Amino acid sequence: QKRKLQVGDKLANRHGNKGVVAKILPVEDMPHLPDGTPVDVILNPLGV
Amino acid sequence: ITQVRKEKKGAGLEFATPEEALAAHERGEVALNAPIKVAGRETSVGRLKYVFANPDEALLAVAHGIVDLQDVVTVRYMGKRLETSPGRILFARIVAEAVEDEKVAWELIQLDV
Amino acid sequence: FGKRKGEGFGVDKREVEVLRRAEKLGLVTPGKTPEEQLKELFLQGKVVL
Amino acid sequence: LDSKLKAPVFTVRTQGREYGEFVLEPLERGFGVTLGNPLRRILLSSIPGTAVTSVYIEDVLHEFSTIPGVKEDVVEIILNLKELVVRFLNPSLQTVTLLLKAEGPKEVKARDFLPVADVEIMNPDLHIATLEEGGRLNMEVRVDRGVGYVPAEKHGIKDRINAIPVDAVFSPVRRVAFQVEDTRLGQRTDLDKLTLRIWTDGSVTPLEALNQAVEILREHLTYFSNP
Amino acid sequence: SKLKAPVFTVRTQGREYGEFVLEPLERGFGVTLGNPLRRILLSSIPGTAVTSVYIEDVLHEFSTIPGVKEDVVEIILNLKELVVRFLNPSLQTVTLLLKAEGPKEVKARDFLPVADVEIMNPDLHIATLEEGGRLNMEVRVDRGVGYVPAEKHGIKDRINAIPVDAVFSPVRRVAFQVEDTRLGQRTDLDKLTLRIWTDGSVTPLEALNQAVEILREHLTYFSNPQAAAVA
Ligand SMILES: [Mg+2]
Ligand SMILES: [Mg+2]
Repeated sequence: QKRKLQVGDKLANRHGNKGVVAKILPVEDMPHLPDGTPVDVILNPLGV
Repeated sequence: ITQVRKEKKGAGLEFATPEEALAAHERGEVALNAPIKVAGRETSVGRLKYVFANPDEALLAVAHGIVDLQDVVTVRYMGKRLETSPGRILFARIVAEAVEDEKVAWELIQLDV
Repeated sequence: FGKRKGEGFGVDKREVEVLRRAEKLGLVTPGKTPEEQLKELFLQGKVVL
Repeated sequence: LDSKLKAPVFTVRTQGREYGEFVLEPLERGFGVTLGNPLRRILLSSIPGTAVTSVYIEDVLHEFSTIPGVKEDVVEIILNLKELVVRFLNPSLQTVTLLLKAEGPKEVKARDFLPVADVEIMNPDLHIATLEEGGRLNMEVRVDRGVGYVPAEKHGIKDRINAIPVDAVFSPVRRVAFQVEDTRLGQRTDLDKLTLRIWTDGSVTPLEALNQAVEILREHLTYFSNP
Repeated sequence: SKLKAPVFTVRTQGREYGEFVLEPLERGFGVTLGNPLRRILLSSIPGTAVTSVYIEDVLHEFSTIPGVKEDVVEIILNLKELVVRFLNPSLQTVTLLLKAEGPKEVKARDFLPVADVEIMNPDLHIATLEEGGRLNMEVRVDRGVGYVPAEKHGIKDRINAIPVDAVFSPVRRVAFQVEDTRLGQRTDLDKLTLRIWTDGSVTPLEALNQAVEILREHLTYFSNPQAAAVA
């Protein structure tokens, strides 16, 4: 089976920041740079 | 949204007539939210410059970029002249609409913090 | 940025508003041009979004 | 892949001329805020209305002064004049000057203003000021057509030397609130439901305001036609 | 003091890129017009994508082909980047055929030409074929809108065919600039510039036009009010 990332799957970085994907927004709902480039992932600063 | 601005530009200057305060603010000598003294009372330029007849007008002014939510200002709410931010008025209205009682909601909140 | 300046585009209104907000936050030095301030923010790793 | 759209149904719920609720469902994913945001922006800024732009009061130099014989200060009176809802019946009319002369132990209302051709006061029971014995109030107020919100020191208009510029609230719309909730049609999961809430002063109805709001937007879309 | 119809400027580079200016516009209308268009341009603009792949002697996606460097998964990944333009509006589907062999690097150019169908990126790499390496493919490309994963559409032309994730949107990127402008004695007005990048399937101007059409049609939905029976 080929498994695409879905809501409830678990992500982490090398620094101990871990979390479960709670939402997947369409590209037009994503925060973007002035040149139109949208961000991939939004991490809450409260976790730092 | 409920925090207020504290600015160092004015730095507690003394003014006689409020129009001198407005003029000084226009020259860039005194910041909007910087504490100053007009006459004997301590106040800020913002409380003078912008005086709203009701919350709706204040938030409408916020929508047009006239003032931010953290700017200390003057608003007429429930027959009272209040020196406060549009943000705290907004909070008050959030509570009031949530509980559907305006008087009680006014009594429950601490507005000045 | 320089790419943008070459493409014929100036600083955005919203970018200016954000620069005002950032100016109040002590992130940039008041009096500098929009580009200089955007560079200061970018050097802090922050961008307009 | 293969898609079939039923198309949306518009639902209206109104209380008087002051308030209304607008529900548009179902909508394709994302179109909830795509429609709702411009409409809100337009409804606040671009809707034509009237406002008091200037006030002159006899023997009153500036805004922070006080009025002998009257209990309210100038500041409070100006506020009361901001809440005046004035409607222009004739589309031609740009501006009106309303005069008010009263004295003695009386409470001045919006009814007291001398009637002008094709000018209707929606709120005649609005309180302006209270006068005591010997109290005298002579005032002229400037009422203009316009849109949005203009501070007093922006338009900066004076008919005479003692005329006080007033922050001009043109917008008949007091507030706009919209909320997009997820909804489902059959097995379609992510479809949008747009709920719109519009508060006006009664000079324009919420439904009229919205209809005017969409028309402005539609008209702007036609600007992409001829290069 | 009412603003009137603004000048609309158009700048194009090939079929890939475009800039669309509107000036002057009333304050705050740069965003009001610009943003919904970007939201519609990134989502609702119809286009073409490969919906299916069949390779001879390949039963599924998880298999490798003798003489070929890339596994089927990578091959399909490459085929997801294939940009196919339909000249005829009436045509909803096309099956491209690819027959290749011997040592060579098979690109998207190697597909057999079909009437009223143009490949916008003929240099796109598909596979690396070795001596005796042999590749026979049939790829189904459809018209569609948005993003439909393979699991949702499940399109199979034949038994051993593999459903492909389809990104239908022709629009690669959308940005908009709002700059300070003035007309006469008016100040703080808006100059709106829409920057549009597409894949060539449809031109940025076409995209802008059908986006505007979509928004207008949506505005039509307010034409028929209904009383609320909740009371
Ligand atoms: Mg003022
Ligand atoms: Mg209290």
